[PDB]
Amino acid sequence: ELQELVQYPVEHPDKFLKFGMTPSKGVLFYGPPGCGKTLLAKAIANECQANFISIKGPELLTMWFGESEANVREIFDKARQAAPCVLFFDELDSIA
Amino acid sequence: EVGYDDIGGCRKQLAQIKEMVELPLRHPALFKAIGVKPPRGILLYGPPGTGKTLIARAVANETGAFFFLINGPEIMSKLAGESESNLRKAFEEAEKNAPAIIFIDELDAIAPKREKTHGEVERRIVSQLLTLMDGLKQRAHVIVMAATNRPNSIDPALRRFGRFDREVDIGIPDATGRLEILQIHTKNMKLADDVDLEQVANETHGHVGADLAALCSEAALQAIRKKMDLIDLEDETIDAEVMNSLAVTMDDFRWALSQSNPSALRETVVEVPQVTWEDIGGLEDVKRELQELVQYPVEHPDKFLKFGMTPSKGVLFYGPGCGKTLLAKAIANECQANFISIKGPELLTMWFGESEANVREIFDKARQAAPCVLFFDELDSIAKARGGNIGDGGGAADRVINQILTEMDGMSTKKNVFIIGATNRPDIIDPAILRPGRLDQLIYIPLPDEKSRVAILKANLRKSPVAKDVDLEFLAKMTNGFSGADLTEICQRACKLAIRESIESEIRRERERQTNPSAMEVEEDDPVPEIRRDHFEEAMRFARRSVSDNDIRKYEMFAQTLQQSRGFGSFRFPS
Amino acid sequence: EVGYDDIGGCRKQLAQIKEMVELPLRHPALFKAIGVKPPRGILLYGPPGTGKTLIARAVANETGAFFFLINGPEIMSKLAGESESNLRKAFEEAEKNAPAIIFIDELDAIAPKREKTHGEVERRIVSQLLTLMDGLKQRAHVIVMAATNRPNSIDPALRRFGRFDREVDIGIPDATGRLEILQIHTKNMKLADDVDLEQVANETHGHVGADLAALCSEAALQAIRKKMDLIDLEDETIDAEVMNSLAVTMDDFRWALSQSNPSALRETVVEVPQVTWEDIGGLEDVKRELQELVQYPVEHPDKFLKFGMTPSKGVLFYGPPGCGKTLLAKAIANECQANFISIKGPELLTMWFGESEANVREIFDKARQAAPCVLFFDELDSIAKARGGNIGDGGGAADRVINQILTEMDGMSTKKNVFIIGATNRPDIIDPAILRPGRLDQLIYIPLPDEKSRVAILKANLRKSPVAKDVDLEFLAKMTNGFSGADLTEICQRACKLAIRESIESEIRRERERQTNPSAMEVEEDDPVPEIRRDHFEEAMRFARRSVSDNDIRKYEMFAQTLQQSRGFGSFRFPS
Ligand SMILES: Cc1cc(OCc2nnc(SC3CCCC3)n2-c2cccnc2)ccc1-c1ccc(S(C)(=O)=O)cc1
Ligand SMILES: Cc1cc(OCc2nnc(SC3CCCC3)n2-c2cccnc2)ccc1-c1ccc(S(C)(=O)=O)cc1
Ligand SMILES: Nc1ncnc2c1ncn2[C@@H]1O[C@H](COP(=O)(O)OP(=O)(O)O)[C@@H](O)[C@H]1O
Ligand SMILES: Nc1ncnc2c1ncn2[C@@H]1O[C@H](COP(=O)(O)OP(=O)(O)O)[C@@H](O)[C@H]1O
Repeated sequence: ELQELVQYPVEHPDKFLKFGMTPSKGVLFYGPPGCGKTLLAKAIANECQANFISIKGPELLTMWFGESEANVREIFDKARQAAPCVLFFDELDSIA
Repeated sequence: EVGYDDIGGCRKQLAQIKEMVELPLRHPALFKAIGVKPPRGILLYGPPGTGKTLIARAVANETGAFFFLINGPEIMSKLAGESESNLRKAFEEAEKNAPAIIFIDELDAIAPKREKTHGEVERRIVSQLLTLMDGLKQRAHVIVMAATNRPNSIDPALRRFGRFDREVDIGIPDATGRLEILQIHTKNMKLADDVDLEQVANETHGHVGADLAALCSEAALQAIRKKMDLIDLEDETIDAEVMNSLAVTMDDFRWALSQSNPSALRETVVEVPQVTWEDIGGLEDVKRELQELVQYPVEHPDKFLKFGMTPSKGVLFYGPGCGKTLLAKAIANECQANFISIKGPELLTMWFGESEANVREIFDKARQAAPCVLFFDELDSIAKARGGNIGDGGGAADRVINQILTEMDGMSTKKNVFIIGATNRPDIIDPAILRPGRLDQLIYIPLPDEKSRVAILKANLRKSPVAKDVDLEFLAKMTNGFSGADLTEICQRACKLAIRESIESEIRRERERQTNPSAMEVEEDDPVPEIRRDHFEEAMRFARRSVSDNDIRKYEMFAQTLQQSRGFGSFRFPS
Repeated sequence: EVGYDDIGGCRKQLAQIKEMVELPLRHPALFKAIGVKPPRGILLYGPPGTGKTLIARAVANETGAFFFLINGPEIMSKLAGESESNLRKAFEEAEKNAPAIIFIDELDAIAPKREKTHGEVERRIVSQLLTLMDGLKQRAHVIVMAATNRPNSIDPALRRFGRFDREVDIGIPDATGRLEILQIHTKNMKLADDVDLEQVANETHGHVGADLAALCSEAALQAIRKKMDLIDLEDETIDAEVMNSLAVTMDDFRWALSQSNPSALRETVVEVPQVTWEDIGGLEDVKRELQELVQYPVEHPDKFLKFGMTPSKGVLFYGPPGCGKTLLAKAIANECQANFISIKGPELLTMWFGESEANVREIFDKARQAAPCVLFFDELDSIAKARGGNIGDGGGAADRVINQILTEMDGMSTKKNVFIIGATNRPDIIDPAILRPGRLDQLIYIPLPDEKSRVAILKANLRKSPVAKDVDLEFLAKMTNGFSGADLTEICQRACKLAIRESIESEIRRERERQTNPSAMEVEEDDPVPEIRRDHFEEAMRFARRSVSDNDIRKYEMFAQTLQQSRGFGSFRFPS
């Protein structure tokens, strides 16, 4: 499934364009701690040979406590510059 | 030279500038015998790279006025005490060649003071410029046009009467204007036949005229790199025929678009939505009511004036993915009025940041782009953020909604902006929003019917190749209570299944030639050229109803919570 | 030249300026034999484009005083160290031509320092200007008038005694003044007969004199574009007769109004409300009580002084929504012909959310300047609702905005003219301190309109709309057992909407017939629905609804009897 969602649009963009389907650009891994979600994201990034950016929970908590969310804009701009990239938001539920 | 043809984008403010400047310039002698004050200054503002200087130069050339360009930093870079001489000499020279147009590019550098006004010499420059601008003795016909990123960046005294009394927001070009900009920027490169500039234009959302030119140049450079370099036959001047032999292919443009990085994607878009009533399959009562409320006052303003009735300028859509945003876009498209959409994330950002003055800026932008349909999508987001069952200790009032109410109360003057609100939680919406003069006309958008579902499926599958074998009416009828979002998900899943099957099949077939090289090459074409019945059956296997019947029950409750009494249904006059 | 005729708006501060300046200027020799200090400086402030410079020039011309104009940036644009020479020479030249008027346009540039006072040379300019202004040796009769957007923008020392001791807020022109401004700005364009300038004036809310001139010019340019361009017959000078043949039509003015963008719609409006007691059909006890409280102290101040009674300067309207409290306040203001200032709930909520209650001080000062005025605080309970109402915050009813309002009211009453009127739909949650003596103590209850009141409300709502005599209005009013004013307005609006839709649909179909079957002889039968009929009103009433439930009326009745005059004194008799 990860191979599909990430690799297929780039390896075969023509076939995605033929059917007029825009591939999803977001995937949310859910599961118990320590099962390899971060490793899975790294592996999927490696297979596509695309840059990998990891935003762990401490960074999000720092942005939330400091009331400085403009860093999200900077992070997204950095991810945009390093394309192809896999922007991974590890442990996104930390703020909740 | 440069003219209206060079000015691309068809953004329809060039026409306004023309109407502004012909008679003052095209017929200057007329104003000599008629007592009227022409436009002494015009403030063109918008994102950088939108061609404001190009527009001014084209107007000057097409009207014959002597164009004078006063670069912001050109004068600012000069030594203090003699830059003032440069500005004064520029105005005198422009005065000599009456009629003349004085263009001040990057005006936010000569007079950037927003009442902060740091420094000493820059205050002198701003004050002297003010004296010159207000010093126009209405003699001759010098028109001073200035360029600025935003109206509030320049000194407010420059915005006052007689200095710059009228402003035009050039704004980002739209798909139609992006296409015309591409055409103007692609006219001497001998564009290939396969490339059409239409697909690129649609995918070019977020670019400006400068961005479009840069993308075209990058595509040309990719074409030059791909070919004519392998041969490496180069001289002092490349042969014209050799260079003409190359044609910019669609692949080069696609790569350039991938390498675009548009310079202001975030900037708000003021564009006539391309959505049409065809996309929505039904809502005939809702469609007619929307047509009434919006279109009737403008199509037949005289009849509204005859009965002394002021049409409501606010409508609040409530409902469960049912197409409220699409309905608003369709209604805007029918009236051919600009559409501005304020999604929930923007409101939440204004609320978290405690910056509600952005509401004032948003309303001003909507006012400038008239006729417009200011849509506040998912307006209940702030109430949800504060709770909804218990929430905060205070009432429903919040900073952002209060500012919106203040702007609406101070609105209606413009006679063109129309506020449309969409909310999935009508119970938690602030009651003040529904008071008269606000979004009082509540419209309920129900789950799409069978016919509506068929139309939604057709709209979602219009682009995708769908085999005639797969019956769409049966699928729509089968989906008893699927929402528009659910139908879209089903169509997307079917397309995904078809794409995966096609990719896997052609990949295997390629192994088959590599493993067993056939003596004669005869491709059988695509094993799956269009979406079939089995793909749709597998996709529907995963079909799901996002909207439960309990939330539909709550919406039905609110709807009957706007109950027209139960005793007047038989009201008859005494006769 | 320019005179009182050119000065439009009839805003009634030009009269005050005249009364200020005639004797100092019109009779300068009189002050030589009488020991009195005239007005050394007058500070005209208001929104830009209101004609302050025009007013000063007109006063100078009509009084014969030598007018001198000291442009703000003209001196500011000059080189440092020699601008001071320009200011000093300007005062000396004005001194020579006594009597003279020195006008300082855009005074907020020469002396903008609000005690922040950035820079060095500008401090010199402000101090030297202060020395000159205070240096007037009371000889000659030079009067220094200055223009500024707001009083607080200029240096406070300029506002002190002897520099600028009296201020006039020209303010935005009103409908009557907007109409007069349009007349003055439309006098040489040969305005068409169809255009009346009255409808445009009413729809011109939010414009200033400059805005009105710009709108008129835009309409003229639209007329010039629509015609005389198609012919394209142009020469060095357009023929006067050819240009006169065109008449500015109502359509051109309508388009210009659509393309106006008034330069200060948000600015607060100080205007005599046009609403009259006719709009409200009843409230005779309430009407008489309001007449007493407001009108009696001014119409007969002597009798109030005789009994040594100070009339209450605060009234709090309480009642269900949509019953006409705002309209009642406007009517009472209109009867006394006093300016009306309305502070709706959104403004209070903005001040509360932004933690900026100093705006209350500014609002009260503005009300004080525009005397006689009726300062109305519409929906004053908004802050209490925002904080809760059933449980609310942990603290009491006191809040920042209400506390500032109380402080201003306590510091008020000095003016003897501002009258505070408060309207609230939730009297239970209103702060009790608001009702203490010296505050809005006179509580007035506005009940749901009666049958006669309902008839009057329906007539007022339907006065503009063409209503057929067949539709009986008394029957409709009586039929509506408990409809509020808002409910009646909604019914009338729905009936008008139904009539408009039917007329549009019918004439549209009738046009298809002409197009589908071109008739040999054109004979329009006029409008198929020329006025609102019985069927339209029946369909509209089909959707009639009672916004105000009987339970909230029960709560209001409870509070009303919660202001119960005891139960043992009703028979009080003196011993005789
Ligand atoms: C005649 C009139 C037109 C109007 O405006 C019409 C209008 N133009 N562009 C637009 S906007 C654009 C259209 C599509 C997207 C938005 N509108 C408009 C107005 C209201 C609601 N929707 C549109 C207002 C009010 C009136 C009048 C009604 C009664 C009376 S009397 C004293 O009782 O006789 C006087 C004046
Ligand atoms: C004589 C007097 C007049 C007054 O003011 C009258 C007034 N003029 N403009 C206005 S305002 C405008 C009118 C319509 C809108 C608002 N008012 C006014 C005053 C109070 C309430 N409403 C209006 C105050 C107080 C007194 C006095 C009473 C007793 C005594 S003793 C020592 O016991 O003998 C001394 C002084
Ligand atoms: N609609 C357009 N048609 C042709 N060129 C455009 C257009 N829009 C932008 N450009 C390009 O933008 C370049 C510079 O942008 P400019 O006109 O100076 O606007 P700004 O001053 O706001 O940056 C120009 O050299 C021009 O090539
Ligand atoms: N009531 C009025 N009657 C005639 N002209 C007015 C009026 N109000 C404003 N104007 C116009 O406003 C123009 C400039 O405004 P101005 O008098 O300088 O006020 P301010 O200095 O505050 O901007 C004038 O040229 C005049 O035509």
